Amino acid sequence: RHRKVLRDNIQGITKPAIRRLARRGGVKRISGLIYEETRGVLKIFLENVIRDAVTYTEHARRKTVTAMDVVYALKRQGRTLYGFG
Amino acid sequence: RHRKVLRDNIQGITKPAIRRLARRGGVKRISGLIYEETRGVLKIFLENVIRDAVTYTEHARRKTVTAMDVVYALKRQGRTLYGF
Amino acid sequence: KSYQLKGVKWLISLWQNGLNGILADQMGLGKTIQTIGFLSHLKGNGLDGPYLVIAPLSTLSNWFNEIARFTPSINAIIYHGDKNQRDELRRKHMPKTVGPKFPIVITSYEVAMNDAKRILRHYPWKYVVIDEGHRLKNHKCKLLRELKHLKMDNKLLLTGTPLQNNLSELWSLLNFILPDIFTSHDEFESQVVSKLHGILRPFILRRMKCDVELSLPRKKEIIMYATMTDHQKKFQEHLVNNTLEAHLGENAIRGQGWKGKLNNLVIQLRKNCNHPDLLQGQIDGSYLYPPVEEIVGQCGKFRLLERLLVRLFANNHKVLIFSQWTKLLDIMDYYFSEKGFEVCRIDGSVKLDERRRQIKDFSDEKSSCSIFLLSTRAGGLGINLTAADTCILYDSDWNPQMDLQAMDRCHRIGQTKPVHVYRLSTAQSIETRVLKRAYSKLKLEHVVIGQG
Amino acid sequence: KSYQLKGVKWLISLWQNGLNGILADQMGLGKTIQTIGFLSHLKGNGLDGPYLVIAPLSTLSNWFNEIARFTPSINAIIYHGDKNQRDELRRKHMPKTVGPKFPIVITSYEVAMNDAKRILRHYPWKYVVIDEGHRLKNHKCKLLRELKHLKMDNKLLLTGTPLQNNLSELWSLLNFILPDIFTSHDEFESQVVSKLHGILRPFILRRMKCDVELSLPRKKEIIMYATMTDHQKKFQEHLVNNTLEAHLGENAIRGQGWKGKLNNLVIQLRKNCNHPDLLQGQIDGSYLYPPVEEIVGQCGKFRLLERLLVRLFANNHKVLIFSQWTKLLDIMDYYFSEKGFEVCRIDGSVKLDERRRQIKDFSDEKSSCSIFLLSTRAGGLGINLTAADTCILYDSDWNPQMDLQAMDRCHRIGQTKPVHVYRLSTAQSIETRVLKRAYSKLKLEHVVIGQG
Amino acid sequence: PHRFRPGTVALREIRKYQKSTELLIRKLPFQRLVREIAQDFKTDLRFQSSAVAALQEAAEAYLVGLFEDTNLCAIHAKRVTIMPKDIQLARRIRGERA
Amino acid sequence: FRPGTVALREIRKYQKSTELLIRKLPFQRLVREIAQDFKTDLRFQSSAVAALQEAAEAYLVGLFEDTNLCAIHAKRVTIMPKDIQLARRIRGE
Amino acid sequence: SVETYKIYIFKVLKQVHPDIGISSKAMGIMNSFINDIFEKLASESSKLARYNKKPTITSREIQTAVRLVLPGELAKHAVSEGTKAVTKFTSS
Amino acid sequence: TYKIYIFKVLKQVHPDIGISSKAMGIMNSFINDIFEKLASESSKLARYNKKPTITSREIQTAVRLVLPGELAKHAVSEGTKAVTKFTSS
Amino acid sequence: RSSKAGLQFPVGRIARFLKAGKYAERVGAGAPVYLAAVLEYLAAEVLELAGNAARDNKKTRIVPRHIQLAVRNDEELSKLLGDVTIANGGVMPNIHNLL
Amino acid sequence: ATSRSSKAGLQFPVGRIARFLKAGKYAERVGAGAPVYLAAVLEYLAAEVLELAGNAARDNKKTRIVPRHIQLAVRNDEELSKLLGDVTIANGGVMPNIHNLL
DNA sequence: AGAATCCCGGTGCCGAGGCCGCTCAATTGGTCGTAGACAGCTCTAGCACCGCTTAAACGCACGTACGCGCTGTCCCCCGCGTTTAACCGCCCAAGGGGATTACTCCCTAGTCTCCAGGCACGTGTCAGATATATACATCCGA
DNA sequence: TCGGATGTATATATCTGACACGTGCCTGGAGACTAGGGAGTAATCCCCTTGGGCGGTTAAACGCGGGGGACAGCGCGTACGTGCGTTTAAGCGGTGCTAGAGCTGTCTACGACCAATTGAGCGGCCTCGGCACCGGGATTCT
Ligand SMILES: Nc1ncnc2c1ncn2[C@@H]1O[C@H](COP(=O)(O)OP(=O)(O)O)[C@@H](O)[C@H]1O
Ligand SMILES: Nc1ncnc2c1ncn2[C@@H]1O[C@H](COP(=O)(O)OP(=O)(O)O)[C@@H](O)[C@H]1O
Ligand code: BEF
Ligand code: BEF
Repeated sequence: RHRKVLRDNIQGITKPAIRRLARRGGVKRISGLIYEETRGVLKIFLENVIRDAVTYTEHARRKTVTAMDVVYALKRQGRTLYGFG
Repeated sequence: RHRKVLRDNIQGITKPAIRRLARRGGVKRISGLIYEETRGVLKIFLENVIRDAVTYTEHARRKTVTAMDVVYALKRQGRTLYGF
Repeated sequence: KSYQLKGVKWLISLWQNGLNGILADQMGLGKTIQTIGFLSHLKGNGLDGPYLVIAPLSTLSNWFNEIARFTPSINAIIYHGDKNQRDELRRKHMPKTVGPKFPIVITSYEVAMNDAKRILRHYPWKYVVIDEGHRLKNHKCKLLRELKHLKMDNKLLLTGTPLQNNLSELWSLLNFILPDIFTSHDEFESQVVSKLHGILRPFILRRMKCDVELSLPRKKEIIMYATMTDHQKKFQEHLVNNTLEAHLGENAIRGQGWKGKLNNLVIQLRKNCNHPDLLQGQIDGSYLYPPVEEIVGQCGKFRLLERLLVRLFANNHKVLIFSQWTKLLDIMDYYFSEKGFEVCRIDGSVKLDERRRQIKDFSDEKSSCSIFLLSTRAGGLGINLTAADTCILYDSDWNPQMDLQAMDRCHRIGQTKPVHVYRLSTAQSIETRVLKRAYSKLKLEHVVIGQG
Repeated sequence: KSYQLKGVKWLISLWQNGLNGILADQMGLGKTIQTIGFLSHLKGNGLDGPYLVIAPLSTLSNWFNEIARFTPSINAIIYHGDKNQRDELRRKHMPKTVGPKFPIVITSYEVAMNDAKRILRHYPWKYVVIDEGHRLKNHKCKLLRELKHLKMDNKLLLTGTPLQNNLSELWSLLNFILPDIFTSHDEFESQVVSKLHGILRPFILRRMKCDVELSLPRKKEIIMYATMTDHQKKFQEHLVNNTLEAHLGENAIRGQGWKGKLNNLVIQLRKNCNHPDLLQGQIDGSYLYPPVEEIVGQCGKFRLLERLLVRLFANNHKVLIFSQWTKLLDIMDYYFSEKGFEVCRIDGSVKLDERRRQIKDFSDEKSSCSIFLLSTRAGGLGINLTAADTCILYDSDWNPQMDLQAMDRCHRIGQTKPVHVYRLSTAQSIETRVLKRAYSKLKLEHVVIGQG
Repeated sequence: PHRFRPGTVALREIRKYQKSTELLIRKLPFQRLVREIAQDFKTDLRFQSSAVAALQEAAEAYLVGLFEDTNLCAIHAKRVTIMPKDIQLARRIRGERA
Repeated sequence: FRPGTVALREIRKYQKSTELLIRKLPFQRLVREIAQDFKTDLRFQSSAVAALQEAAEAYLVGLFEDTNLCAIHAKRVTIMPKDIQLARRIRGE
Repeated sequence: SVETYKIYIFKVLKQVHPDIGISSKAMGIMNSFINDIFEKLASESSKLARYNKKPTITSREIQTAVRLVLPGELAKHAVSEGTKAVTKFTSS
Repeated sequence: TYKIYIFKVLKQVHPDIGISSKAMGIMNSFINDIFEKLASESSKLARYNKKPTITSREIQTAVRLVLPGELAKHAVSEGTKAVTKFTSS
Repeated sequence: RSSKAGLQFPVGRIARFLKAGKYAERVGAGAPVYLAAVLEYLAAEVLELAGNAARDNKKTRIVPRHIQLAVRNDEELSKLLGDVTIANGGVMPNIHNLL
Repeated sequence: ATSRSSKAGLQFPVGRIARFLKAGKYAERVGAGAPVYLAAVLEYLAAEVLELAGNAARDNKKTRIVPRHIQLAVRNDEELSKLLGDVTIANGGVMPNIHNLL
């Protein structure tokens, strides 16, 4: 009866955006089952990085995940990022 | 005419040894071009490690490569070695 | 219309000294008439020139309508929309050649802001007229930056509430309407009250609702509290403490472990004090609207609305309802539509031409769509509803001047029947905190009125 | 044979007191022709019980041959090889039942060491006889550990040079031949010379080459130096300074950047002083052997060998050549084979039965294979060459007693023609350093002889 | 009607997206995603607006790197189409979870 | 026996054991020649050459067992030098 | 002259499996594992104290070194046990 | 930040090329990353030998361990040239 | 000292190691206690798994093979010891798509 | 009061490098040649990357270095691509690479 | 058939476990600078809802070309047996080399005193962006 | 093989908002002395890596069937690419409101330093049994 009914935020990563990412990766054809596989392998990456970032935040006794918490979490897992301090 | 004719040390790693390694890897059939490919990736890996293990030895003024230089050289490359 | 003749006497004067002015005429007094009167006064004395009018979407329509009914023949054209605006741009009239066919340019704040480039090219505009001055009350708003690119040799500002929040909105306007007395130094007003009245007598021109016409019947703004019911108290404590997302999570049909909406507890307590269904329907993420259709009676403020409305159908005089959000108006509509009442509604989600015809139908006296839902900023500015007679403000806050502009919507020249206003509220609650804040803001407003 | 009759008088005595002995009889006489005499003295009546003989591969053959020629019928069997040794093990005779057919067990130091298990089972051995005592001169050698697992109720040791290096080899032997002399405390000898002669008179039994019978005319050991030629000097300096691997690397046909063989120089400068080809052959692959065949004359020591040999063909008496390595004997063979001389050679690389027949042919007087290459440890122990008359030691070091055992190879009962020895060497060189070290070792040896 | 043959509009897209440097996902859904993910470890959190930018730009450089080697697995298998098999092979001989 | 049946005997036999699969002396000779081009006149401890062999054999066994996932992905049973290159391409070497 | 963790690992093993023993190679493996983990946790604690501006390594940043270095279900137990000891150390 | 010094080096190799505000941020991050890699490798080198001083031999070994071959070969020569000019001159 | 804490590891030696390696300037009092507890915990969880793998093979003494198998079965330890090679430690048996 | 950099003939701040080496206490003592050596190495690497980036900017017919040019220079060269093997330059992009029909 | 294999009696022996005499480490008690935690004040961003544009996502229809299966050919890899030569080897030897301890110096600590840098903030001057225009180059289908 | 639909590639401009000095101090440089010791450069004993050998004995190398697996070709049909006409929804402006990050001021507790103990652990004595380790026979196998 009326109301709104929201949508899984992971569904907010739309099919066109995944196709754009694959095109930048060099891909020519996509199977129709790639999208639900990519949606699942993005969530794991984000869970790992965010779990480290929030630990760094709570150590500082802060309530705001900042931009080094993320850069430190990334450098710790082999992923060095330039351009954010 | 009747003298000592030597061979590239690279060959001392024989085809049966490579097949034993592949069998422990789970491989069932092996092409005949594998042996010269394995024998070339092994040398690359090994001379990446010896080059650092000898650098760790030159710093200490030693002339003997110890089992600890090799462990440090391996840890520098992401692989850890327990038990020496 | 005498006042409006003193309204055209003072904008012909402003035209003379070469000055710019803030027509702060009382809201609900016919400011718009006067505007087209000044615009005919000049239209035919060699004042042909590029002329530009900017206003809110809702009013643009009313303005065209008024032109079609007061002035016999003023070349005019509504430049609304995008891409379809490109054709009428030239089927308007010559590019810059201004003749007796050059049509009055009527635009909106979005259009004006988004594509000023098009209008930037036009000649020094004889008179740019901005309907709602409150839009420019911030000195860093992007509209203001884009509004300076226009080459304007004269400016004019229409409003009914010049200051609402504080004095800095007066400061930002001045610099705009009149760069001459800008004083970008915090201003020197801060005895002094008289000194301010020396600067402001020259331009500001305000009237009043009492004016002279006894025609205007008086209105009554009265606050009728309600008693927060048990269930709302349970919801409120489970928030004052915590574990509401979980006690209610006991159900949580959707969005399991629904995000603790523990932000600005105040708000998440105002939403409760509006109707608990709001906080319920997200945690549970269910699809069906109130199941019994009567639990709506669990909301105390809802029950006081219902009884008020049954007593106001005893006479049938048409009502007006206002709200801050649009989820709550939706609940209301659901409730009444189940009983069967015919309702009309114009929030910001509805389209422009769609909402214009709804009024044209609501304005139809024969039709019995008495109820009229209407969100504040949605359509609380620029709409005549002489048909209605009573305004109910379910909830409004943070700026008292926001509410007034709505009350007048019903109460404006032509409203014969005396008007009431029913600001509902809940006693001893977060609502009273806001009410007191609003009173504080008014306190400032009355110190401003003493200034007047 | 009188001495050999006093040799059997003293091992019948040892058998009596229940003692163990070191037959250090002079090398080049008796020993073998004495051992089988004691073994018939007991094989008569006393039988053999379980009787075990261990010896170097080369001698095992000579021993079988001697048995076949001195003793009329001694059940005997050579347990040589592996897997083929399993059949003869039983086609030998009953397992443990010792009868007049139980055959003498002749094994080698490898066989004895590798499969002692098989022989471990046999009864307390009446007499284990170890031909070359020098093999056990180390008290941590694995053979000694495996030799104790045997249940031995009597022991015997044959040798001709009891001590060579120092006194600790005397210490390790004693404990073995006679554990009654455990004395595992550095020994108490360290006037004292007489005190040592009290302990050692009871067992050790040494005779001399002069003995009584003229037989072998006195030999002459003479050192004839050579002058290092220019090219060798060039090689030596580039070795002593450096960049030899590169100056010679100027060619380096194979093994580019050949590993700097800069191992203390000692391991190399001797190789130079032997023949520079050894170095050249490795730095540059040079599949072809010095094609000029007169670049061998660049070696001074080679040229002194050549002239010596031309003067010794003037008489034709057969020569003997010794060396430390086998690459150098190979160069020599190449050189002479180009001229056409027929050569026979027995190094450690050649097989056992193969080398036994070569001797049987060299021993053939009619055949004109006069030259005989022979490496020290290769076949400098246990071989009769009464046919030859002259021994040339190209090079030998680190242990002087190593060389002597070779000289006697040619000089042994039955050698009628007087023997010379030509220890070649290079004057003012690394060779003289070694020569002096050897003299030092002998100095010790002569202090040992005074002891005698 | 004038149509293009299948796979010619895909090759001009590869050239288009391999010259630009822009950020190829919508910004609001990504923020809602990361807030939903972080809503487990700690509740009632705040995100500095430059941190979600760092996250987005760290997350797309990862997917672009994964796609350009799930496309080496497809060419090894005599294809031009990528299926989930290629992603799983690539992630398993990288050790990403093995 | 038929082609392919005593191979699986070898996969089973060699995955139970723990002992070294390369002969010791040739491997020692190799590691000595490929250090002559960093430092001349160098000596090794005996435990330094046992540690190099343990790491090298582990490396080769680990590379062979994902070289085998690539061959199966391409619907084969025979490993080819094309598979080793795909495996090393993605691991980063 | 050479200090290791042999005694303590042996005592822990007797506490876990009262009858199983351990050879020397496995004992070396276990010694190396403990050294590796100690180095990891200590270095992370030092670096994490350096990110903030503090010259002191307390216990509450052995917490977060553990939460960064150990995975999932392993850390949630270890952390707990750590707190246990510290309480019993101080309210003793 | 190192920006001043970075700019100087640019005006030595390309006297007519400038740099965007973001590219200088990249260069700053790169210098700060390399410095910390080298300084930590030197710390480990000193601790493995039980020495309490980081001389210019720890830096040389850290460069040989951290930089790739041809790059390290030239970095070493630059640094030794600098130290020679420092002490001698 | 480290009997008041119920630990089996040496807190004093841990503190000596922490202050020797110069990881910081000052070391608190709860730091060696915390670090010594979280080491005996990990030792106790590896040893239990190794002993279980010993029991299946009908053995009474753990060997390197047992540590290898215990580490490669469990998910957490295999994730922690993901790049370690246990000397003389064989491999986890497995065969793919064939007899 | 001549600075250390002028004595060493460098453009990087030897003194500021020495302070950065002290702070953080990588160890207890720091020699006098360590910061000179470290600053010389840092200047060398900076000049290497900046030269390649300037060439890449001229190749694209520009006169101002942007992140794209740093990305191009780093990922074209061999040793630099080994060193910066797993780093993400932001607002750069991957280089052109089409393989096979794909 | 002719071939594959576990379990159960028979085998040693040397490495794991105990004992130990000990000496240098870790405990208790003291002293004391300086870090902690707190407390408070300032006030700068996260966020939170609503209203418009327009660009992007979404659905849909066709059509085709790429994936997948089936069949045939041939070649190369595997299993087995004989013969050669090499690693795991017993021994030999010298110089090496590697962790020890020695007075001696000079070379890093500090405590301070001022000239010098740098970083932040306040201004212009663009130059590479972007949009309109114009050719010059390429897919495509027949 | 032409002729056409567009697609990128060159050339006109404006237009920002960024790039480009400028300044003014304050905190960090450098300079000068003094102290302690941390290296540095010796002198000695050794355990220890480095040549020959030398056997020798499985393992390596070589060769020969012969099948079973790789690879090419061919057909079918299904799922994905291209283009077009709606529909959201992100993506912008405007409107508020504390919350929480940052710095400073103040005292109490806590950790480094240092003396005097003493019982922990480490290196080196022995001793026995749980590893292995051998034949020798019942059972699967393809
Ligand atoms: N001078 C007038 N002549 C005729 N009708 C008038 C006049 N002034 C006001 N009205 C009536 O009263 C209504 C309200 O006045 P309006 O101009 O709409 O007010 P506002 O000032 O709020 O725009 C008009 O729409 C019209 O119907
Ligand atoms: N008693 C003897 N009777 C006969 N010939 C003998 C006798 N003693 C020695 N010979 C001869 O001299 C040779 C050398 O003696 P032999 O026993 O071989 O010496 P060795 O003691 O070195 O073994 C014998 O092979 C033999 O030909
Ligand atoms: F135009 Be009015 F203010 F309604
Ligand atoms: F048998 Be003898 F010593 F030659």
